[PDB]
Amino acid sequence: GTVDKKMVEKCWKLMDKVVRLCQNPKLALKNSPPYILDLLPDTYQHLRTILSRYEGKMETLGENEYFRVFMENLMKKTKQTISLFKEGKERMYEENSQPRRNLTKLSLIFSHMLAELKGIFPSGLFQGDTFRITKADAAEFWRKAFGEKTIVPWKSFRQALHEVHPISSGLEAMALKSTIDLTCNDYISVFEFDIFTRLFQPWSSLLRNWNSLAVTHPGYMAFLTYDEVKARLQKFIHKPGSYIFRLSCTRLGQWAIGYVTADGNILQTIPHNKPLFQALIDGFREGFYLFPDGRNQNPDL
Amino acid sequence: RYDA
Ligand SMILES: [Ca+2]
Ligand SMILES: [Cl-]
Ligand SMILES: [Cl-]
Ligand SMILES: [Cl-]
Repeated sequence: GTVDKKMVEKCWKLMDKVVRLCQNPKLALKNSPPYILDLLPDTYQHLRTILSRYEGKMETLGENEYFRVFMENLMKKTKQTISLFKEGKERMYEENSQPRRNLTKLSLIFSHMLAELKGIFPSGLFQGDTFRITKADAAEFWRKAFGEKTIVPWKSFRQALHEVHPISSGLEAMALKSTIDLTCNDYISVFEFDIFTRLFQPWSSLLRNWNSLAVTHPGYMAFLTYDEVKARLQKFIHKPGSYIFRLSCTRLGQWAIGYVTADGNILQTIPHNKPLFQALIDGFREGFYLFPDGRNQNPDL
Repeated sequence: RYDA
């Protein structure tokens, strides 16, 4: 659906309202990524940069498939967050409450959304048609299936992927969608695809990798933040070698692995130049990564 | 934040 200056302004107002709700001192938000208090103003700023780059050619901007999807989603997510406060009431202020957890997941979604927007409009101009996917075999798949498209409906992505990497069941497809659809808008962007295919490389065995590392691995934590990982490993502080892992939110495309050390500290690191399987095997051997989510059985990869 |  076409976007004009007006729908942007309406989105900006909804964003400001979320920011006012999230400023309540009772929430006590920590200034640490993802931090909704900086994410929303930052998304507004980048939207201003985009608008600026399209002055006198708003017609072009308004018709861009990706931009229309993005704005529709921004409106949906901001309304969702407002509805969340309205329905949760005081429950938003109990850390550990389900509605507060819902807000944290939203905060991560806004983080992924801003990273996506910046990836597709670097410097404020659309460059989705030339987005560079990092793994060569994944870039080939995307080109073969979708040409230079920036975004595709989930149904169309699933069908295309299945032809090269078989999906075994509907519930597997829904778990896959949950993993790759970072912006939670039922479309898959070339940026989301690049993220997933970096995280679950190598391409030759993509869905076997994801099934092993995420679908059935007790250590994988979907839509979890740095602070949540520190809180979750706290219950295992006297159990060195307890560990979990998740997408890094500031270095999208990379894994953050948290673990309990011998001296009872919780560290988090992002492996350098090594796919997850190898990071897990190496850390298993060294005794860092032994008990996924503090459990006694660790998958043998 | 992230260490080695
Ligand atoms: Ca998406
Ligand atoms: Cl949840
Ligand atoms: Cl290097
Ligand atoms: Cl167990």
